[PDB]
Amino acid sequence: EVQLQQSGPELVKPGASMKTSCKVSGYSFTGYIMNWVKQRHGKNLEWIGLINPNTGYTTYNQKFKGKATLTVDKSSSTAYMELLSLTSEDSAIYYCTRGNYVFDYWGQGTTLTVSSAKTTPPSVYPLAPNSMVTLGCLVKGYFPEPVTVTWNSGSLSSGVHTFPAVLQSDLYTLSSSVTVPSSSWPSETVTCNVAHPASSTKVDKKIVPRD
Amino acid sequence: EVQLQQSGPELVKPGASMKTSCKVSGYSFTGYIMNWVKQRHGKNLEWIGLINPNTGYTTYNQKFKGKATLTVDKSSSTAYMELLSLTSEDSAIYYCTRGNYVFDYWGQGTTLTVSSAKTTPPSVYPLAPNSMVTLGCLVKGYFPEPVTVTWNSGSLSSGVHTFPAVLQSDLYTLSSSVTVPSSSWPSETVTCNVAHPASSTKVDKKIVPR
Amino acid sequence: QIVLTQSPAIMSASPGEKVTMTCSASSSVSYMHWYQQKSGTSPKRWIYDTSKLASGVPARFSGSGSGTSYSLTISSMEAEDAATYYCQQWSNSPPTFGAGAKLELKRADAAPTVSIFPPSSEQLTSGGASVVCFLNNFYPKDINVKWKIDGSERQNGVLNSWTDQDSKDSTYSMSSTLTLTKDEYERHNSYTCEATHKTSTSPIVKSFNRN
Amino acid sequence: QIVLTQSPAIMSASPGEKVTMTCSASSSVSYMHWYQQKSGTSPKRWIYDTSKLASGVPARFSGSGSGTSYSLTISSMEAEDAATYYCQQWSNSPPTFGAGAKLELKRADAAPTVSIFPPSSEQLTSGGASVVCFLNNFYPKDINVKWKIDGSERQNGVLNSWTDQDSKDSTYSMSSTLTLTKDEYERHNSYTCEATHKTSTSPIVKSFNRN
Amino acid sequence: RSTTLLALLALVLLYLVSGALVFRALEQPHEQQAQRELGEVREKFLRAHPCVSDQELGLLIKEVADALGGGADPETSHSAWDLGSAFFFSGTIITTIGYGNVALRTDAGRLFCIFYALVGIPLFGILLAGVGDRLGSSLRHGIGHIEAIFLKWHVPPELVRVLSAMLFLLIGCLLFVLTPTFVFCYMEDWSKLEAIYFVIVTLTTVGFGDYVAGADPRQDSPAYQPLVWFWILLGLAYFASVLTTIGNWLRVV
Amino acid sequence: RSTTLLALLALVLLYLVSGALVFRALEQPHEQQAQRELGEVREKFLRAHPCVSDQELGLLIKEVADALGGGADPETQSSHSAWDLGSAFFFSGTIITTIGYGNVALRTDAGRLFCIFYALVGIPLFGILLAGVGDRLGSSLRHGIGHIEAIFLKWHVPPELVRVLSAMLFLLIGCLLFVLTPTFVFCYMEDWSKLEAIYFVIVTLTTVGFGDYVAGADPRQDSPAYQPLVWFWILLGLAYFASVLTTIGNWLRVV
Ligand SMILES: [Ca+2]
Ligand SMILES: [Ca+2]
Ligand SMILES: [Ca+2]
Ligand SMILES: [Tl+]
Ligand SMILES: [Tl+]
Ligand SMILES: [Tl+]
Ligand SMILES: [Tl+]
Ligand SMILES: [Tl+]
Ligand SMILES: [Tl+]
Ligand SMILES: [Tl+]
Ligand SMILES: [Tl+]
Repeated sequence: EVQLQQSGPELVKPGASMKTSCKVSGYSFTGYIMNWVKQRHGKNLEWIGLINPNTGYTTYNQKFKGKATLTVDKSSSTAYMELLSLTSEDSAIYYCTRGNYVFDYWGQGTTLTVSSAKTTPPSVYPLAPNSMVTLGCLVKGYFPEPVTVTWNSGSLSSGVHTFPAVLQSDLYTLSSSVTVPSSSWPSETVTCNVAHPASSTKVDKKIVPRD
Repeated sequence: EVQLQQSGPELVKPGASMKTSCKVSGYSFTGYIMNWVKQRHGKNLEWIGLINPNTGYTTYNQKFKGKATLTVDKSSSTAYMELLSLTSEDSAIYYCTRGNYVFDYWGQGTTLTVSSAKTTPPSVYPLAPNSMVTLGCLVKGYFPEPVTVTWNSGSLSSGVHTFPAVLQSDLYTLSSSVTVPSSSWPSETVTCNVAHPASSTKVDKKIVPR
Repeated sequence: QIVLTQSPAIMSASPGEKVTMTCSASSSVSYMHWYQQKSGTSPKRWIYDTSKLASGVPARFSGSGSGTSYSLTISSMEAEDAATYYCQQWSNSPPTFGAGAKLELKRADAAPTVSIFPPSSEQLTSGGASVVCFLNNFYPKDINVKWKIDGSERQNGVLNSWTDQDSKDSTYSMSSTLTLTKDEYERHNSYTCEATHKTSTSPIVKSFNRN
Repeated sequence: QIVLTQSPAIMSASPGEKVTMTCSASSSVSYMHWYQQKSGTSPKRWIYDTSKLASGVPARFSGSGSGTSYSLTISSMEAEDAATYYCQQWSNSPPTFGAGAKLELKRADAAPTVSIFPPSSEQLTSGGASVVCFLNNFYPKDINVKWKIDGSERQNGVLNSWTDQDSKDSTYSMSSTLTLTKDEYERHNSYTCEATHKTSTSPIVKSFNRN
Repeated sequence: RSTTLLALLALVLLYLVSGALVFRALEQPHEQQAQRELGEVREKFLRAHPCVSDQELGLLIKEVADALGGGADPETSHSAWDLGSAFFFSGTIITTIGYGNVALRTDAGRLFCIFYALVGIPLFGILLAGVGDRLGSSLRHGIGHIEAIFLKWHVPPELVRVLSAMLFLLIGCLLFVLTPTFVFCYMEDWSKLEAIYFVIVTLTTVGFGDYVAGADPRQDSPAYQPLVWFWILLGLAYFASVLTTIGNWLRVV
Repeated sequence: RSTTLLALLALVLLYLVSGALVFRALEQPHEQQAQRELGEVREKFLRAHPCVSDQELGLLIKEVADALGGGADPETQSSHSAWDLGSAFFFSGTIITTIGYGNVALRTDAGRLFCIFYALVGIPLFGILLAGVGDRLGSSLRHGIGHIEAIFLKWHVPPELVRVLSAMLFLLIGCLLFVLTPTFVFCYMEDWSKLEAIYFVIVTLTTVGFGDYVAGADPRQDSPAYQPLVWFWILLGLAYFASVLTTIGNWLRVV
């Protein structure tokens, strides 16, 4: 069972640099070429460069010549990538993957977020207004990802969509919808529960019918 | 800790062929070249050939072109050597060793014996004749190697030489010496204990004065 | 340097249908490889050297091509095949990738369920005013939303968010969020969210009056 | 088929002495390697690429050379250094080896302790008659044995066996075995084993009469 | 006439344009075969040896090229500047054949080569004229006996002169074109067509260098390497005579 | 004269042995070094790539050599054409002139077959044109000399020496126009050294045509006149040189 285990997500300021790792097991680290690949939110895959763990030899994509330094530690069969002078365009998922002609095994990826923003808890606003009825929670102005949205502490889980967050002036916003039978609301309380682990924030908002 | 573990000694008839193996551990089998080397009783080392476990590629010493076939089993990271139409000239120690320029790790070797002889237990004869005295055991007409010789069930371990076996008309002979203070013998008993595992033979001989 | 084009970038198939996606190279290569990626996880070698199947891959997949034109084919679509497929080449360094082809499950068309929500009072007190619209559980994905304030259309201060295809009903959903200052908001009265979808010639329109 | 000559094939050193053994190549070679072998076990890489020491090897070992002439040196002999050393080359396929250089410990000369043994009665009853002589714990290794029956020399049905240098006293020993038929044996009376060693100008001689 | 030579210029020009059209049509579709093969070799190697990057293999191939460019040969006795091969090389100069399968690498080599040729070629031309006359004599003299037969058969003396020329070249052709081509076929493992190509490229002194026979000696057949030198000498003479006389026919025309 | 023929044979044979000694002394050391360097490259690669046997690397190198030998370029992986109309024209010229640079080889059996007949017919045809141009060029040169020869005769230098001085001027200008001028041209145009350029010129005009150096195979954009002027040059040079080569032959027969 070949396996490339990458280190956890990282969050850094613009200008700073960052180092991330990929520990291999299930085969001989020094026998195969290691590459790194960038994927910026769900688009094309970009080869960054390769290192030959046995020889130390590196080549880079011209795009990344200045940016990225590949190294390895043979003894711990670990590969490293350092990224320098980070800007916002560097925010992406980065993979280590193995191969010298096809990429036959990949790490699980690691997410880099580059941002000036400071840890900020979200404002949570209720969205209140046929047999079915739809309610929502607006969750705005938080950093960083992620937030978790549940409804009635998770006991209301069918009929729910939470939309992907988007960036607005360095902060995230999303909303969540839940659809319920109108016999249920407002006869029954509906509350969305928002957690933001980074800021140790836990907020519950009751949806109340507009006056 | 890289390791090459070879299979055990092999005994075959002239004309027959023989296959022997070398399992690797501590590194990736397919990442390195495997070689085999012959050494005939304690003399020059002869490279037989190599195989690239990853590609299947083989080349051989011209001397061994007809004689030897190298193969590998990738899944069990094991290397094989087959030797064909064996003659007594093939009796030797054979090593697998790793490398593409220097041979950096070697198996412990495997001994090939090519012979018509049948498993035979040894005859064991005592050797009886100052401050010190020397006694012996003559152990002759056995096959195959090895035998082991101890004295007074191991209580006598200093002053002991067992000489290498030699071939006498297709069977082995050796003797063992032990030197003891003459006050000790024959005041005290001395017996040699000979074992021949191949024939399940275990024999004790008392050394008695002429 | 070698450029790979996968077109179209999106496609859809019913189960049982035959699927073919192509990868055209800016100049000839000797072999093409393909990866499968599903949201949340790393790419997997799927086909390599043009037509060799990776270990896990079922026989309904095949690959072919040569020179400057290569293809990946599914003899008979299955549900678990919904994913994004990427081609890549390494007959010239540096290796390069297609921009990927997203393959979704087809289903019967469904109209959006549409709901509009006025700004919460809580938000207003902080001086902001976000008007939200949910367009839920429709198919196919092509949809258009338009905002109108007192009948007059507004496109600025609007942010949109789409879900991935739902893994059980195969529908899509989206939110649209018009964000104004409290000032702008209080100047007008009627706010309308207007949705155009394949399923009707006539827009679906939800409105509300500030009073 | 590059030929490597190690000469001399045998040498001896006292502890503390500096030891140098050479390997000349039939045509030029870029690197030489060396193996250490102790009787009973496989060769060990000792020095490689001319002057690099393998992991286990103590600093008193060194290697040098170039072109057609290479050498292995021990700054100061130790006891555990007694072994056979082989040079080998792989600047041309096929790789080849020197015929090895056997390095024994020097020590003070010692005369053989000599014992002769008449055939056991047990052996005689089976019809065979082996007369055995032990020459024990002498140095150096050069030794000569002669058998005499009734004062006249016999050199048929004699078999000899030498030990390796003893690990603790650095001496050597050998057996000499005159094997006759009971018939031949019973025809004569006096049997003598005669040993010539450089320690004395006059042979050492053990005899016995069948009587 | 100056007018006529201007006409002759135009003819040749057309002979060149015509040649160009044909070689282009015949060879352009294989311009890139060798690249393609090199690339196949790289890609095959990468697939067999996962410890090697494309980029590392690239450098290997550059470094190998530089060394071959300096006269190295792939090993698995091949010295192009040992006494025997240097002799041969000098021959390629004074004959003006100039195979060039081995290039001079030193500025001194080039400088010396200039003077060596200026003095060597005319010197050789003289020896060649000499051998041409002496060989033509031997040939024409032998033909004399068959000429005697034709004259008895009352064939006109003028045609007898013509038949003898046909024989003259045809017999030479057998000995210097056909015989060698059959020889080289077996010795060089060239095809019939490759061998004739070589022979003719050589005896015209074009000396492309894509095919070369006599540069090194062959163990198990000693007479080969000199016989070829001997052959080139005779062949060149046989060929020169043809050209001088066909030149001879042409200029009067 | 059988005696003379054998003397001549022995002489040449010595001229060759003498040549051999010199080229060996001058070139072999460079060659032996290159052979060394190739082997160093192999051994370095083996030490870096344990997944490769010496013997396997050997095959790679043989295969790479064969491809480079066929005109593969180490630098790239795959625009300009060696057999474009202009270069094919040039190639044909290399045949009928018997120069035969050969820096581009025929790959097709049809190519070879056609080339045989193309040459058999082409070379004698060209030889004729060359003789013609040789006569015409010498004529024009001789007419030109006459006017300056008139000046020498007035200055009362003997007619025997004036003829000699004119030869000096005759070749010196020819040399100037066909040897010196081109070498200076090629120096600047091809980025060759002075010595490389002269080497090329002379290798070319002797029709040796090694092929290590080649000038006119493709046109240069931003200097159109270059490529044809070179062709024109080869024609004239070859004619001028033919006149010379026979005559250094005459001097050689005299001694
Ligand atoms: Ca077996
Ligand atoms: Ca060479
Ligand atoms: Ca040679
Ligand atoms: Tl052939
Ligand atoms: Tl020529
Ligand atoms: Tl030529
Ligand atoms: Tl040439
Ligand atoms: Tl050439
Ligand atoms: Tl060439
Ligand atoms: Tl220059
Ligand atoms: Tl000529």
